[PDB]
Amino acid sequence: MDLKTVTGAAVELSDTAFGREFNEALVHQVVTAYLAGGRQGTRAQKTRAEVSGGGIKPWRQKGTGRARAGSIRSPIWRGGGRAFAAKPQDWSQKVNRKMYRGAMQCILAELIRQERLILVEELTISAPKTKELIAKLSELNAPRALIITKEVDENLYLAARNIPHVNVLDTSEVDPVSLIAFDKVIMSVEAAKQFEEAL
Amino acid sequence: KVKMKTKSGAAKRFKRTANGFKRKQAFKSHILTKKSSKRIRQLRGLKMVDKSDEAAVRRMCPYI
Amino acid sequence: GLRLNELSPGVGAKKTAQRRGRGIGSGLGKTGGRGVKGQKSRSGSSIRAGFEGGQTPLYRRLPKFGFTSKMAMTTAEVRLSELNKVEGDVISVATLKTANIIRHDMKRARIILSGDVTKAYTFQGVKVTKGAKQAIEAAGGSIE
Amino acid sequence: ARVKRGVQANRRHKKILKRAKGYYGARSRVYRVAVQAVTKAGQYAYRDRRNKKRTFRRLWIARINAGARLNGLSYSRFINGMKKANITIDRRVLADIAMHDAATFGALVEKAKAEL
RNA sequence: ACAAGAAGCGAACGAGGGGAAGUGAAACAUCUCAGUACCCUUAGGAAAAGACAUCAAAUGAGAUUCCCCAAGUAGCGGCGAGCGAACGGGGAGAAGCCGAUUAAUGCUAAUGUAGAAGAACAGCGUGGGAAAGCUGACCGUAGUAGGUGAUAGUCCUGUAUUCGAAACAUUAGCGUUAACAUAUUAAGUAGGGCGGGACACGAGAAAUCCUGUCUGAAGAUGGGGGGACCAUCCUCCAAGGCUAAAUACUCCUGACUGACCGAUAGUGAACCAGUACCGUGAGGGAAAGGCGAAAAGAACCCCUGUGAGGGGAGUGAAAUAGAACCUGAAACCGUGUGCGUACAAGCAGUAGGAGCCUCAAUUUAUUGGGGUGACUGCGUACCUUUUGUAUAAUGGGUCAGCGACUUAUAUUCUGUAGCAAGGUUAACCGUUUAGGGGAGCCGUAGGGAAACCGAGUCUUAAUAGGGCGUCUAG
Repeated sequence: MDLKTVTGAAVELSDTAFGREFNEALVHQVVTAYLAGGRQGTRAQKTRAEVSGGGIKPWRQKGTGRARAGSIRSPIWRGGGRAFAAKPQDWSQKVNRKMYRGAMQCILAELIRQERLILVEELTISAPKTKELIAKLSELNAPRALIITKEVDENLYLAARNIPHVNVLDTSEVDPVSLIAFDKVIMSVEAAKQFEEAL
Repeated sequence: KVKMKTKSGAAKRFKRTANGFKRKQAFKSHILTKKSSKRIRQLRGLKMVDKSDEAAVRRMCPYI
Repeated sequence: GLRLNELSPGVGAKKTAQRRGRGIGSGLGKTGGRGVKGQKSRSGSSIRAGFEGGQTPLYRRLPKFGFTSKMAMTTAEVRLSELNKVEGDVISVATLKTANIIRHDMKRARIILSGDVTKAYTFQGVKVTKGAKQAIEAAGGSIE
Repeated sequence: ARVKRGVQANRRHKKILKRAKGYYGARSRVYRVAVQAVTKAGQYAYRDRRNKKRTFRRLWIARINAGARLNGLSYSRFINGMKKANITIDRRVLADIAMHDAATFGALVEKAKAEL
């Protein structure tokens, strides 16, 4: 509802997007589906057909006193194919549109509840300097945080591009994992309004 | 993509109802002179597939 | 969420998959629940929908009946409770299509008495049942 | 995610062989023979855990029978005498008195002998 | 008798000429497998197709190709096993022409093929060695790179960033040159008979396309199609040739990535591998990685045959790290110590149990831990398969390593979560897990073969009777 930015100005955010509830089962599924979408799933193994050679019967079925065999590339043999060899596969799941929206509402609401959201009027850097933003985070009491602004600056990107546990994102490229991984979130008032409308 | 195939001949003999399937009765195609007129009358029309047999009909016709 | 550590699936959501042939204690050792020597215990076994072991299957002791009508596949039935998705007051075939009530390839539509309307409508080229007709005009609607 | 089972198999097989120490020949060296020796030992132990209770009562009764017969009656008449005198002393304690304190067992037989 | 080409080889993808069988149908011949494998011909960066003698039947649309739906529907089918559309909707890409050809040459522009610079750390303690510990600094458009004697943004190579080309390919624009091509509306053609083939469509009521054989028009007052066929209506003009993109693929070149492997794995091949080896041949086809940070790879002495091998010395943090070299398991084989064992019959253990030996306490043989096991009782391995196995029924010499319910899609039920009489988008676009995209799907109504009607409906002459439905959660 009514939050206070760093300077002290009064900003009011909708409860439907910033004070909803914590649905852990809902948040877990959306977060874990995002992590499964990070996989590229590129691998394979050879089956019986795929391994080199092994087309002829190694010996006759009866008489030799050995276990019957049909190929030297059997999955029982050393160097043989893999029974159930792996192939490339897709790991991306479907999260329902309302499920993704609801999870982001739950995460942002929970971020406020544990005093991890920081509202600022604006966060701009005069020069593309890492030291300038490192100093601005210190006075903001967030040495490692996730900065969310509208129209991420072309020199604010360079300032944060070297700081270890610090990332600057557009509001339209914020993911559920980023809101949870980082210790704090510095959202501008303008960017908080975007989440108010988009959630 | 790869879809389950309907048994196209089992769909010509079973029709979906609200709570089950319906079907015609047998013994009505030919040699009908020797049958009493009760058989010709009660073998005519629809019955319901038995509870026993409608698991098979569900596997044969997955889309009706 | 709090953290990537304390994110739990909400007990009851996940169930452990069954692995066949992993020892005596697992309950599926040595057979996978397949039983003993038989056709259904073999590697490529299946139930074969439409097979009773040799007697003429049920779908072949009974006769084929009826024919498929092409008209039935282009005639959609419309319910009174679905009309809240229509934009405006006119209820026509083209208007039911833009409301996504009927398929775009449906030629004609029928309005039946299923729910109840909430506003006056004007039906031009759709057939209305006797029960639906009195419910339409009870809300101020008309049929033309 | 290939899983190599060598480490877990090694300590699993070692656990069985450690439990088979002192066995003769292959029963304490090779796992295939030691695993069914360890299982068979556990089966014997489970049955011998019931038989122990069964075997020590035979020992007590025989010791009591010797003690009663040394001075007076037999075991069958001794147990009847203790039962009629409402004496609850168990056969374990009686066999210990008979084998370790003959004066008390002599006095204990008399109480049973006067009761029949 | 003179000039210009071709030849052959080499991945996959295309087009075309031929074309199985195993299998499934619980047999098998129609059918399926499948126009697949294979053989053969031949091209290009793609190929093919492509502008209506096409659909449609709506208010009409407007070439070809590819994707999501339509839909496992309509159909085909020993109507079996199976096979399986199209119309139309949503997208990608859009283009129509009569040379949209090919090959050179010269300018213009941009790449590519070598490169260059590139910040910032010290002290102390431990340590063989510092990058790790403690204290205090610095750079950052450069902080999760690879190394360096252990783990480094500040030691090195690097990274962010800014840039070089004498020369020669490559891409694009303009101009020129020379090779080819440049139809003028289409007769052995459309249609027909016979036999086949292709159409999802197996002759079927079989339209349409192809053609081996035999024939054969009309020719804009005309002709093709609209799934037998006729009439009406609509649509379009074959028998001339072209046409980009969206689509298919990887012998390859670069950059980058991986809940891919890590030496029995991953390529057959991490190593002098298509090798050794086997085969007349086609062909088949292995095994095999690791000293150490640095060879500092052990000068010299001793035993031995100037041998092997070792012991010293030395090097090294380490030498049971010494070259068969990191770690060094098990099977298996020795040596030493303690106990038991040469009068006693068997799945070799188990429950008791004397004695002996050995450690720790304890005021000194009393317990506790460890080893052994005289003697007593009980006791016929395991797996598999069976009515039933110690079975003289199967399998296993042992150890180590590997070895068998998977994956993709469809569907049904259950749980859980979000929304909820609604739920949800797919392909795609997207500055790409967002956002858009509502085509479609499921639910919300059923009855009947169907027309049709609809909380009813079907059967019926019947308003009777009866069948199937009705009075929510997806």
